[PDB]
Amino acid sequence: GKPVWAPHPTDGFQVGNIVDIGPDSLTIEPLNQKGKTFLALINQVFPAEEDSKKDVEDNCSLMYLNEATLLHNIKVRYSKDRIYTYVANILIAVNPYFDIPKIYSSETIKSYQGKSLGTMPPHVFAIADKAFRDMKVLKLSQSIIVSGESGAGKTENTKFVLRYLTESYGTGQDIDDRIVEANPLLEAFGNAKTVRNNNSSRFGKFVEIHFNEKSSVVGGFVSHYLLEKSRICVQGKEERNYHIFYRLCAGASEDIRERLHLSSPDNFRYLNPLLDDHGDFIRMCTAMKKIGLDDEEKLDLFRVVAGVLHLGNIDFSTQALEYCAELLGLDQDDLRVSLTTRPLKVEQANNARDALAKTVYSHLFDHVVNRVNQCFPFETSSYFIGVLDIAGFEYFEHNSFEQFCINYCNEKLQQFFNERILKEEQELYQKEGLGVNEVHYVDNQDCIDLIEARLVGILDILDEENRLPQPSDQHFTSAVHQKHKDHFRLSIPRKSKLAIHRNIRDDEGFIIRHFAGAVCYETTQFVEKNNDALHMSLESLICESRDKFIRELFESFISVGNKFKTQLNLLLDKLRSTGASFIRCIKPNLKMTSHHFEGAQILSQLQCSGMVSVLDLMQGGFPSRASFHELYNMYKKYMPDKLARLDPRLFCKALFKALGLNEIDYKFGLTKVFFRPGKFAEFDQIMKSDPDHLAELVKRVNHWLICSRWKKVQWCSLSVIKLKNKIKYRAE
Amino acid sequence: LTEEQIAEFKEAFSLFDKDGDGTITTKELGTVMRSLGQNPTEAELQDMINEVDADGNGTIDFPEFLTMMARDTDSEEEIREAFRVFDKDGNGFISAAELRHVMTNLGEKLTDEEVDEMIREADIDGDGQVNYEEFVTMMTS
Ligand SMILES: Nc1ncnc2c1ncn2[C@@H]1O[C@H](COP(=O)(O)OP(=O)(O)O)[C@@H](O)[C@H]1O
Ligand code: BEF
Ligand SMILES: [Ca+2]
Ligand SMILES: [Ca+2]
Ligand SMILES: [Ca+2]
Ligand SMILES: [Ca+2]
Ligand SMILES: [Mg+2]
Repeated sequence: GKPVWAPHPTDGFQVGNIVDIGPDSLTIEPLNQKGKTFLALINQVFPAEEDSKKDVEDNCSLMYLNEATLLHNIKVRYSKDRIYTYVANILIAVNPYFDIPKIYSSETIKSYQGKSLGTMPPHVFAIADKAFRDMKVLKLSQSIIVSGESGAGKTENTKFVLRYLTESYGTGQDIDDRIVEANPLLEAFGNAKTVRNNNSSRFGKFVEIHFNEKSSVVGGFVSHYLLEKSRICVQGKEERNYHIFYRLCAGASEDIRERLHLSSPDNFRYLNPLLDDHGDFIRMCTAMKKIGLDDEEKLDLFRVVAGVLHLGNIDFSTQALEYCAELLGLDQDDLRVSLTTRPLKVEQANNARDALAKTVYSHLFDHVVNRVNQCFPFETSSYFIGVLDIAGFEYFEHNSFEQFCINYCNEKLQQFFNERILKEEQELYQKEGLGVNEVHYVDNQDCIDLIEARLVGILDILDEENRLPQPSDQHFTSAVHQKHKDHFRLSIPRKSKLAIHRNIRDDEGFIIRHFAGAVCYETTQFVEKNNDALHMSLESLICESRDKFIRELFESFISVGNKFKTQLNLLLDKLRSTGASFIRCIKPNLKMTSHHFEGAQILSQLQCSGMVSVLDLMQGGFPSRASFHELYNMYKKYMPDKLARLDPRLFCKALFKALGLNEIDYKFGLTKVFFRPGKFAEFDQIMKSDPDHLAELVKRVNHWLICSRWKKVQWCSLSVIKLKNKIKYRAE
Repeated sequence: LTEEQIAEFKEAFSLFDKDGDGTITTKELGTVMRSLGQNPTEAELQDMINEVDADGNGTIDFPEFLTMMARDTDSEEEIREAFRVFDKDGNGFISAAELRHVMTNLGEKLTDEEVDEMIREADIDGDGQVNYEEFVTMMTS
């Protein structure tokens, strides 16, 4: 009879009524449209909150915690510029795509210092504060793992964390400025305008702030992963190359422009709004001469950038080869031969130029990150706080090697996330007196092993192919299908339900059943994309450069996949030694606009980010929980002022004495009330029933209440006396 | 300590642990002791903390709070002294005004009627005041 949530193709869920019950599916009539009718599987239909106008700060305060009520609550808050909501210790952040007034002010930063989660409105600042507090008290390094798709808000929220910790627990002083200027400088070289994000991160990062024993800031360290190489030479219709190329052209002095032979972006093959290339150059120069970069090193960077540009202009022109060989300190005739001889065909000479471009640029990005690390170095430290900022699972119409690497990353990250949420829920139950929590997740180690296992994993199988006399994308794909013919997570593309995937032949791709759903990989270019070693003739050329700087960027097969496996395993080593918090970032629409909530898109992200698996781990024997403080705040308006004058703890014992609620259905914990399935909804309805009947229930519990108030203060005075004597007893 | 006695100390502990997470520091410990007419120094508090603060962070849970409390004629001497914390002018009776003073010192909010109500319910003889034996009887309920 009560309305329920049921699927909707564009909103995710809609309000409706169950009009018929079958063996597998329910029949739903939408509230909006009488006579309209549709089917939904029984596991796709959810109870709704009775009050559709309210919002809670922690989704655990919902009568029913499920994907549909979560979506609705987040929507309600979003419409009111409350972009932050909790799921217990997890923070969900919805990108508003505009600047909300007070939320990020230095005054707001102060108001969060020292506060526990839930004593202030939900905020990224509260997560950063909990990290510091747990570091100080538990003597343990901390990590904050921030995920979401491109344009969701990972980078911005990471920067909010770093600003918060720096203004709150920083030194003075001077390392502080450098920590918040590190990110903005890496972005010039690693970020690019994309169809999904004008300021897209084309690399992953882990940013550590290190502390001493006294938990004062002593330094920082930045790790970087998976820089996108293809973007250096070619880019999609509506996209740009890395910001640096466009900022350098726009804002360089007549002097720099002269030395580097710089023109408008339209003159360079590698480069051909709300994008202030001119102003961003100024800000980049501010940040450069603040982490201690001198004009000499600054121009060394610009030269290499410019040299990559003029290398791109060589078609298979004369002035391009001249300018290129000058800035990279090469012999014009040595560059010509290496770019044109094994004689090479048109396509093969295009490949050699592009390979040098990418290797030079990549090695330049490595230098930049190492240079930022040299600006806040440290002899030794006691602890760190690390923020991880890397792309989550995301839909792509074509999945290649780049996608394969990031999806693999997210399998291991989601495994960490499952392990940590399970541990919190188990820790909660025993601490509060509930005994054993019997919840579990399905492990994804088998999918992890399919990719990364030694000898038999896809990564090692790929390396084997790179080492053959005649390497082949199709030989590689068959080897995978042959080795893993009957693995549960792998399939052949022609089993797909999508016709486009079925036209992909067996040796042209494979399907992997990832955590977040099936992905069809097209394997063309896998072998090429797995090797980032420059050919020996091109490697020798650039090594014997007349520029010291160019030689030091470099001071045959190098596996891209296994390099990343090594990096990821070290990152997980670190993360496993820390206490972890999780921020889940959400992109509300595909248009970069505010106040525009796309339900089905958001719902899909809530699934790819692991929030659905999380909710299952929170449906233990007692799927509802609220602290005495929040029940007090929620329900005191309904009780007589007598009761409202307690004392959230005694208020709650009073309430459950007067309502006489079964000790099985309602568990009074150490800091929380835990409700059996549906019981919080029952409690809520009782609280909202006849006010007078409720008044009479209090009245009947009066004597016990008075005695309890007496005993609380009598035993407390005894306590103080007992403690006073202990001071004397230990003094004599 | 008996089963009954441990439950009464837990509720008393909630006056120390106002924010309700199960955790005490030196700040809480001091505030409550003073509000009941006691002035322990910084070092005295820190010195007593050490007894059951294994991990050097300055925090304390309830069961540790009980052992921090543990030390023949001494028992009754402590209940007599607890009574005199309430009975400020030492005339042998706890008045409404004296209860309110204690109550409000410990951060409790209630009306003056509610104070009178607490007196009336503890008042066995019906003289409108609470003597020592009525105080003890209530503590033991
Ligand atoms: N909390 C926020 N407040 C204001 N703008 C935001 C916020 N989060 C994201 N944005 C906007 O969205 C853009 C994309 O966000 P970004 O943090 O780069 O996403 P991601 O790193 O996940 O790709 C930003 O450049 C900024 O304009
Ligand atoms: F476009 Be984002 F930095 F994932
Ligand atoms: Ca506390
Ligand atoms: Ca301790
Ligand atoms: Ca008196
Ligand atoms: Ca009396
Ligand atoms: Mg980013």
